[PDB]
Amino acid sequence: MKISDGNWLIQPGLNLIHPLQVFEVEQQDNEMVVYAAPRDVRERTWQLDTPLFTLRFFSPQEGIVGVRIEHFQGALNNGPHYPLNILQDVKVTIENTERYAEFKSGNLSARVSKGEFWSLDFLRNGERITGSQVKNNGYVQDTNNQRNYMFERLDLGVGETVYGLGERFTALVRNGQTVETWNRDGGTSTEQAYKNIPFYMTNRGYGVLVNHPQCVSFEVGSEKVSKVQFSVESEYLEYFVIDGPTPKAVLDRYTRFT
Amino acid sequence: MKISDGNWLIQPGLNLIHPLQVFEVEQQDNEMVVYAAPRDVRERTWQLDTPLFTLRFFSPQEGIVGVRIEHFQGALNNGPHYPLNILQDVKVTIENTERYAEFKSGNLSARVSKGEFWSLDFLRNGERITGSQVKNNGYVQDTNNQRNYMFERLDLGVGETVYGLGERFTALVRNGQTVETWNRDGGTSTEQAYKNIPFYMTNRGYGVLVNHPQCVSFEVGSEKVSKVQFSVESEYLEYFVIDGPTPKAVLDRYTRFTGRPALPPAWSFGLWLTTSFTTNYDEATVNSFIDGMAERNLPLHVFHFDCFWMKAFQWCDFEWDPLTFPDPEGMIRRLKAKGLKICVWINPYIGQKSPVFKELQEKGYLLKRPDGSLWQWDKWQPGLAIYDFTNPDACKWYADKLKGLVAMGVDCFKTDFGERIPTDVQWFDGSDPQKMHNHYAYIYNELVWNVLKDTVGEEEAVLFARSASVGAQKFPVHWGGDCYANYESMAESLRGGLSIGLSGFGFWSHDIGGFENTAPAHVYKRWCAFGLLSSHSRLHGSKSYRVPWAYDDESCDVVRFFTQLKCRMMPYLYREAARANARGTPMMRAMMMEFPDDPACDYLDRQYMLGDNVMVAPVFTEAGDVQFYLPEGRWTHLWHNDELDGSRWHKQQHGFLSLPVYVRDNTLLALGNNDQRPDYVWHEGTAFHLFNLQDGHEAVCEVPAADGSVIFTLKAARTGNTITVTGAGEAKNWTLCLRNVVKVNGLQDGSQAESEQGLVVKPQGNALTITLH
Amino acid sequence: MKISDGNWLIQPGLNLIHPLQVFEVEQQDNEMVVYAAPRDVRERTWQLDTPLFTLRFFSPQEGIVGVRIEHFQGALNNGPHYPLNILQDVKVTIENTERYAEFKSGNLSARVSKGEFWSLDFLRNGERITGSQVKNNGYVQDTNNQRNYMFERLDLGVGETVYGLGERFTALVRNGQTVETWNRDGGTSTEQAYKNIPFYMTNRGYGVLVNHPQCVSFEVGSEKVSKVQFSVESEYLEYFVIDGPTPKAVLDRYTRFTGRPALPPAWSFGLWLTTSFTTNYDEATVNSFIDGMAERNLPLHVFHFDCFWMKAFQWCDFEWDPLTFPDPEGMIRRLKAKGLKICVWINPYIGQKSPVFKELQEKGYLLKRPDGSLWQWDKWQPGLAIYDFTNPDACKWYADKLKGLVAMGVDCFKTDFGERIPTDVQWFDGSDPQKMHNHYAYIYNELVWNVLKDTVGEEEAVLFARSASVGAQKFPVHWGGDCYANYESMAESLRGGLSIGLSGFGFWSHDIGGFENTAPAHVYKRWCAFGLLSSHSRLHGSKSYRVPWAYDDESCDVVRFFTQLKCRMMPYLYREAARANARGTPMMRAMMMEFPDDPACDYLDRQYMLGDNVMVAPVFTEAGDVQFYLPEGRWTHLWHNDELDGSRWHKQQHGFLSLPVYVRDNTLLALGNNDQRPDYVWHEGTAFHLFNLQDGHEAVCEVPAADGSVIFTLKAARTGNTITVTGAGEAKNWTLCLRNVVKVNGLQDGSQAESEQGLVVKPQGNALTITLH
Ligand SMILES: O=[N+]([O-])c1ccc(O[C@@H]2O[C@H](CS[C@H]3OC[C@@H](O)[C@H](O)[C@H]3O)[C@@H](O)[C@H](O)[C@H]2O)cc1
Ligand SMILES: O=[N+]([O-])c1ccc(O[C@@H]2O[C@H](CS[C@H]3OC[C@@H](O)[C@H](O)[C@H]3O)[C@@H](O)[C@H](O)[C@H]2O)cc1
Repeated sequence: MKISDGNWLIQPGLNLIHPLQVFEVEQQDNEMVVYAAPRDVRERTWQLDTPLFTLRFFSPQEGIVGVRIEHFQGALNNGPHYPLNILQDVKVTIENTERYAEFKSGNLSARVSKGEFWSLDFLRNGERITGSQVKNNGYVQDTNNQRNYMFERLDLGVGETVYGLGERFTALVRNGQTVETWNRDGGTSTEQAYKNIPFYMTNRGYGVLVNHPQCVSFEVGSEKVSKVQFSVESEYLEYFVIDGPTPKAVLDRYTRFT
Repeated sequence: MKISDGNWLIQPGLNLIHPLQVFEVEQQDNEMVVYAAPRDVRERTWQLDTPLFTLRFFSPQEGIVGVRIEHFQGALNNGPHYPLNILQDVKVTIENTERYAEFKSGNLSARVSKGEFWSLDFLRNGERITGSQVKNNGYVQDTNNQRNYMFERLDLGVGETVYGLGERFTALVRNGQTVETWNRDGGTSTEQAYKNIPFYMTNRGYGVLVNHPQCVSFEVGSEKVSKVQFSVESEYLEYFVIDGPTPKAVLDRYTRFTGRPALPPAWSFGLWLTTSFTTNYDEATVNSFIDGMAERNLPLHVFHFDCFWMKAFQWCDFEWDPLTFPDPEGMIRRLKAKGLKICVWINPYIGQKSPVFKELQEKGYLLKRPDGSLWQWDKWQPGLAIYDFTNPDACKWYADKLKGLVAMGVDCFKTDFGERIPTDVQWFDGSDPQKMHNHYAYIYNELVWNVLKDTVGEEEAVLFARSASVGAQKFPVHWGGDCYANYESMAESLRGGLSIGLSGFGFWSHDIGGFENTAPAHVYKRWCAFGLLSSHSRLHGSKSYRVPWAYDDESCDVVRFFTQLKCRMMPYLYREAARANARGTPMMRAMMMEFPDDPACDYLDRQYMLGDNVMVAPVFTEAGDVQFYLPEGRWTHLWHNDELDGSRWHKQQHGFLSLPVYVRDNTLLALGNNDQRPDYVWHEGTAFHLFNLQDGHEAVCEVPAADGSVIFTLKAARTGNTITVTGAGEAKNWTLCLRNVVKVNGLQDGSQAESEQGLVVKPQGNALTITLH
Repeated sequence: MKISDGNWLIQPGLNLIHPLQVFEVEQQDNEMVVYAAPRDVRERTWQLDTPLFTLRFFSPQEGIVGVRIEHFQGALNNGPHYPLNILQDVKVTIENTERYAEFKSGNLSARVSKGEFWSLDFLRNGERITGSQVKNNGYVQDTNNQRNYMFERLDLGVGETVYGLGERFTALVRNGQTVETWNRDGGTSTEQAYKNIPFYMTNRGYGVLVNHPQCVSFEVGSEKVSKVQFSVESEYLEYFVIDGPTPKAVLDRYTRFTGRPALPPAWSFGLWLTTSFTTNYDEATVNSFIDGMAERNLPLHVFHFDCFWMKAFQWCDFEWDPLTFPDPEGMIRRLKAKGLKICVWINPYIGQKSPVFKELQEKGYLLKRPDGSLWQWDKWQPGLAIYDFTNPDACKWYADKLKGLVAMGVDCFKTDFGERIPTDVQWFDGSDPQKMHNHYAYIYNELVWNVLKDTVGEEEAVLFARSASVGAQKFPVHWGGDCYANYESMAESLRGGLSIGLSGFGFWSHDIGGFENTAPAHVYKRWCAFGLLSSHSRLHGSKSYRVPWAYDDESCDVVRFFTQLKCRMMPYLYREAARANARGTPMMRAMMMEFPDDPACDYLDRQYMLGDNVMVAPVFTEAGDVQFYLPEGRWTHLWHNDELDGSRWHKQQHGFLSLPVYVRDNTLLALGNNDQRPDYVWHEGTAFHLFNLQDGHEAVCEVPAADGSVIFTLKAARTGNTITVTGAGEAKNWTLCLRNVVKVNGLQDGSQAESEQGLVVKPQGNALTITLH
C-alpha cells in the first residue's frame, strides 16, 4: 500500500503519526513496554493533546522477538488468530538504561534508543541485522476512505535479498515487488497465489512473520527500495523477528513456532 | 437556524406548515388542548387531506405556563429529560369561549384567538407581555437533509432586551445573536460555552425555558429582528413561559422549577490557591508556597491539587503519582492541620496508558460505539475514553474512587471538563445521544455532589465545576474557565459571570489573573480586587504559581487587603448567599436585575451588584480610570466613605488598593471582627454600619448562622430626627456605626465614641434610640 | 464565516496559514512592503518549501492607512472596483528598524514587529487603537468546497462598540452579530439589507473599509468576542483604517475617500405624497387627492407616480398606460402649475409582456447567461430580465428614456430595486459577477443621477433610492424600504436610518405609517412626527390611500403641525444639510456620534440628534409614554419651552401633537417665517432663538443661502451679565428671542417686546447689547 509519495511527500489524504520519542519504559515480568510519543514531550506543557504509541516486546520461543505496536486498544479485535505455539516461560533479559531499552531472547535483541534520536534496532549478539528508522512505523489515517492502518518498514542491507511470502510464481527474489497476502484462485502464471503466508526471510539469516490473518500489504523494496514495508488495516501491528543465523535455522524456529 | 430568507421568501428546500386556525378546543382536567389547522377548515370539504397541530397548555408550577406544540405523536422520544419539578395540582383557570381559548396560572395566561385571525398571546393580568403571531410557529420539513424541526418565534417589544442562555462571553444583551445550546470546550473568548442553558429572560419581567436537552437553535433578534426564534429537530416543541414581573421573581420561579442553588459552606468563600498546572508539585514545593503566604500575612483557606497529582497520560484514573507523592494522605493531613481545606482535580475521561483502563474496558464501564468497540480519541489524553455514567456499575466504580479520596481527607473536587460528549455512540441505558450530550454534565456533577453529601455531608459539599446543564445549579460552584491575562479577557469573564446568574446559577468562581503564565502585574492587581469581590475566588496559573510575590510587594498588599476585606464582609455576604439558595438570586447581579425599572441599566456589563446593597465596578485600565453608573440614591464608598449621587454616570481614578465599591442609601450592613478567615461566628463582635438613613425609612440587617438561617436581626427606623434601633435574636458585643455622622444631639440606652467613619454607638438596654442634629 | 472552532480548534476541513515572521522589508517610494513567512525562516534550510505573504502599506488620503495582504498574485482579479478617491502624493513617513517597520500617514500608523513576536499594530500618535495579533490573519484553504479565503481580525478594547455596515435593522451596536455585505430584498424586519457597506466604525474614534465589492463576511464579536473578524473569498485582502479621533472626523475622511453626499435641493425637504401602490390612478383621481390636501391646508410639495403609471407586467418599459394616461405631459404640467414637483417610479428590470422586451433582447441590452440566453425569472414580473448597465449602448438607451420623462416635466425618480442581481451570468464588459452583485446598485443610481445632472442641473438632482453600495451616498436621498405598520417596525426603521448615517450616507427618507394598508391611527400619528423630523419625509400606502382624513380629523392636524414645523425649521435644517455635503455628517445622528465621550449614549437607538442642536425622541406607544436620555446641559423644548437638566434619563407623556424635541444649551437657532414650503428666503424675516447662554460662552448661528453657503452669521457672547450680539452678512427684518427670559436690565442698540416664549429683541445699529437682571 502506498504511504509515502517519493522521499519528500505523503500520498494525498493520508495523515501519518510515528513513534519518535521514548516517554517511559516498564518491565512487566518477562515483557518490556515502551511508551513512545509522536512529538517532543520532555516538558509537561506538551504531555497532553497528543497520541501515544504502546510498544510491547515479548518472546514466544527462544530466538524470536515479538513486537506489538498499538494505537487504540478499544477496537474489537475478533479472531480467528494463527495457530501459534507460544511459551510463557522463555528465558529473556530486559535492560532499561538511560541510553536504551533492550529486550533479548537467545542471541536476538530488540533495542530502542531513548532521547532525541529514536531508533528501533534488531541485534544479533550486539550487531544490527535490521531495524526501523524513525518515521518508518506508525499509524495511517486515510481520510479518503475512512480506514486506518498500522505499518512498519524493516531495513535491508547492501546485497540483502528477500524470499518467501508463500507459493508465488513471480521472480523468486522479492525485491521490487508488492505482495498482498490474500488467497486467490488465479492459476500459476500471475502475481496471485492460492497459498499466502505473511512470512519472509532474507539472505542475512533472519525472518519475519507479520502476525495478521487478514490481507497484509508488503512493499518489498517497492516503495522504499532498501526496506520491507508492511501495513495492515488494524489499530495494532504485531510481528515477530526470527533469528537464524542461517536460512535453515530460521526455518527451524519458524516451524517450531507455527 | 435560518428558516426565512428575508421577509418575502423561505430558505430553499424548506417546507413550512403553521397552526393558522382553531378547529377545536378541549378541556382535559387542568389542561387545555387546542387542535389547529394549517389552512381554513371551516367547511367540511377541507376537513381532510391536511396536517393538524395539537397544542397542549399545562402548568407545572404557579405562574408557569407550559406550551406543547405537536405534529406526530408516534415518534420514539427517549430521554434523558430535564430534572423539572412538575406539580399535578396547580390551581388554574380554563375558559373556552366563542372568541378565545384561555389557560391561566397565577397572573400569567395563554390566550388563543379563535376564528379567522389566529393569535397566541401571553398575558399578565390581561396585558400582553409577548406572544406568537400567525405563521411564526410550526413545522419545518427540510427536504435538503430529510430532517424535520419544530419552531416558535416569541415577540420582543420596543426596547425589549434578552439575557441568559447560560454562561456565555458574547455581548451581554443577546439581541442580534445566534445561540446554539450545545456544550463545548472553546475557552472563554468565543461564542462557545461550557455551560449552555436553553433559558432566557428579558427586561419585560418574564422568562422562557425551551424544554429540550438536545441542541436548541436560538435566533435572538438575528433572523426576525424583533423576535426570539427557537427551533429543535423534533416532532414536538415544548416551552415554558415564566412570569415575574421582575427578574428576581422570574429566577425564583425558574429555580423552584429546575433546582435551587445549594448553599455552600462558609470556608468555601475564602481564598483558594492551586499548584498551578504544568509546574512541578511535591510536598516541599507545595509547603514553600503555603509558608510563603503565611510569612507575608496573606490568609489562605483552600488549597487545590491540579492534574499532575496523577501520572501524565493516565488522567483521570485516581492514582497518585508515587514519585511526586510518596505519602498522599500524610501530606494532606499535614496541610489540614494548618486549617486548610483540600481540593483535587477530577474529570470524567480516562487515558489508555492507565493500568486501570483495561479493567474498565473489560467491565464495560466506558462509552461504546454502536458496534460495541470503545469510543476513543487522542484529544486531552491519548486513547481517551469516557466513563459511561448511564451504566450504574460504572457510576459505582467512579463514586468509590471519589470516596477513597474523601476518606484520605480530601474535602472537595474540581469537576473539570464534561463538554465534548460524542453522539455516534450507544449509551448503556439506550438514551438519545443528542440529549445526552448536554445532560452528561448534569449526571457527572450530580454523581460527585452525592459522594460529598453521603460522606462529609451536604452542608460541607462544594465543587468548582466547568460544565453544566439545566438543573446543575443545584451543585455549586461554577467556575468561569480558562482566560488570557489581559483586560479584554477580564471583561469577557465578567460577562460570563453575570450571564450565568441570569441563567439560574447562584455562585460563580474564577481565577485571578487568568491562566496565561505571565500576567502583567497591573492586570493581576485589578483582577485580584474583582476576584475577591466575587462569590468565589481562586489563584491558579499555568506554568508557575499565581502567588503575588511573583510580581511585587504591592501585589502582596493587594491580595492581603482584599482577602481581609472579604473576610470582614462575610456576615453580609453569607446572608446574600442564603438568598441564592432560597430564591435563586445570584450573588453577582447584573445591574438590570437589581434595578429593573432603570433604563440606564439595560446594557451595563462592566459593573454589578454584590448582594442587595453593594455596587462593584472593577477597574479595567493600568492607570486606574473607571467609569460606572449609579442608580437613584446617595451612595457611599464602602471604606473611603465618599458619597455620590445617582441616576447618572461617574468617572474616577483608583490606585491598586481601590475601586468603586458603593453602598446604597438606607442600608444597615454587618461587618465582622475577623479578617483572617471567612468561617467564624459572625454574630459576635459584629460591627454594624448605617448608611444614609432617610426620614421615613427603615434599614434591616439579617445576620446569618453557619447554616444561613437568620440568627439576629437589627432594624434602624427614622422618623423626624429620631432613629429607633431594635434587635431580635442572638448576638454579643456588637456596635452600630453612624457612617459620616460626626455628632449627635443625644442618645438613649447606649454609649458613644468618635471614629474616622463616624460615631460608633454601643448599646445598653434597647431603646438604643439616637437623636440627630 | 466560521474559521475557528472555539479557542483551541479549527473548523473541520480548513487549513490555515498566517504571517508569523518578518523576512524582509522594502520601501517602494511612498509604500512599505513587508514579506512575512508563516514559519521560522531565519536559517536558509527553511527558506524554501514555504508559503510567503506579501503585505503592502500605502495611504490614499491623509489619516488613512491601506493594508494589502496577498497570497497568490496570479489570480484574475477582474473588476468592478469601488469608486475610491486615491491620491498618489500623500505625505507619509516610512521607518525600517531592527525592531519594527512602521508606515505613517497623519497621526495614524501601522507598525509591524520583527523577530519572534509578530504583531501588526495601528497607532494614533504612537498609542495603539487596534491591531491584529499573530495568527488572526492569513489564508484559509477550505478543503470541503475547494474555495480559498483571506481573513483579518482587528481587536476591540474594553467597552468598545461597533457601528455601521450599511442600513441594517438588527440591534444598533453590532457586537455579537454576523454580517454579510450582500444586497438583498428582505424587507426591513430581518438581518438582510438592501444597502450593504463593508465599513464599520467604533466608539474609539476610528473606522475601517474592507475594500471588496463581493460579499464580505463579518463576525463582529461573534467568533472571537473581542475582535472584528472579516473574510472574503480572494487571494488577497485589502482594507483601510481611517482615523478620527472622533466619529464625525472618521466620517469626514470616509466620505472624502469614497464620496461626499450631494446637497439635495431645498424643495426636496418638503412633504412627498404618492399615488399609493394599487390605486387606479387617472388625472381626475390624482387631482382629487391633491385637492383634498390643499382644501385641508396640508402643505404639499412633491407628488410621486408609483408602478402603475406603466402597464401591468411591463415594468419598467417607460410607456405611460394609454388608457389611464392619454396625455402624460399635459397632466404633469397641470400638476406642476399647482406648485408641485413630480417624481416617478422606476426600476432596472423589465417584464417579458412589454413590447420593448423583444427590442432589447434583439439589441443585446439585457443580462445574459453564459450560453447567450437571457437570464429570466418570474419574481416581481413575469419572465423578468435585467438591463445590462455594463453595456454602454444599454445605458444610453435607458438614460434616453429618462431624458424623455424629464423633457415632459418629471423632476426626479424613485430608483427602486437593484438588489437581486444574479451571479450565474455573463456581463457585457466581462466583470466579476460576484463583485457586480452589490456594485450594480452604484452603476444604476450613478446613471440616473447623471441624467438629472445633465438635464435639470446638479443643484436640482435628487432621488429616493432603495439600494446602495460604497460611493452611492453621492446620489441622495436613500429611502428605508417597506415597513409594517406597528411600533416595533417603526423602531426597527430608526435603527436602519441611524445605521446608514454611520455608513457615510448624509440623508435618509422613509414612509409615514409604512406600507401595509391598515395601521391604527395612533401609529400613523406617531410615525408622522418622526417622518417630518427626518431629513426626508413621505406619505405612501399599499392598497390604502395614505391621506390622513381616512383616519380621523386629528390625523390631519398632526400632519399639518409637523409639516408647518419642518418648513419653519428649514433655515436650521438646510445649514445642517450642507454639513452632510461638506463633511459627511448625517442630518440624523446616533447619540454616540454627537456625544462620543458620554458613556450613557453608547447603545441609544430610540432617539437621535437632528443636526447639531436638537434631540428628537419619537414616541413608540399609543398612550404617549416615552423615556429618553439627555446629555449634560439644560435643554429646552423647542415649542413647549419647558427645561430639563441633562446627564440623566427622563420620562414623559405626550399627546399626538407632541414628542420630546429638545434644544441644547448655549444655542442660537434660526426659525423662518414660512410654514408652507421648505424653499424660501430664509434670511429675510428670520426668527432667531437663543437658548440658555451661560456666562463665558458664545452661540453661533449660520443662516445658509439656497446653495448651502453661509449668507448670514449671528453670534451671541456672554461675559458677566452682558450678552453681545454680532451679525455679519446679509439678513433683513430679523428678530432675537431670549427664551425663558421675561425681563432684562437693559438694551443698547435694540428694542424689546414681550412674548410667551421670552423677550423678543429687534436690532438697530448692531452695537446690539443686552444686559441681564
Ligand atoms: O498552559 N499549558 O501548558 C497548556 C497546555 C495545553 C493546553 O491545552 C488545552 O487545555 C485546555 C484547558 S486546561 C484545564 O485543565 C487544567 C487546569 O489547570 C485548568 O484550570 C483547566 O481548565 C483544555 O480545555 C483544552 O481542551 C486543551 O486543548 C492548554 C494549556
Ligand atoms: O538539507 N536541506 O537544507 C534540505 C532542505 C529542504 C529540502 O527540500 C527538498 O529539496 C529537494 C532536493 S534539493 C535540489 O536543489 C538544491 C540543490 O543543492 C540539490 O542538489 C537539488 O537536488 C527538492 O528536490 C525537493 O522538492 C525539496 O522538498 C532538501 C534539503
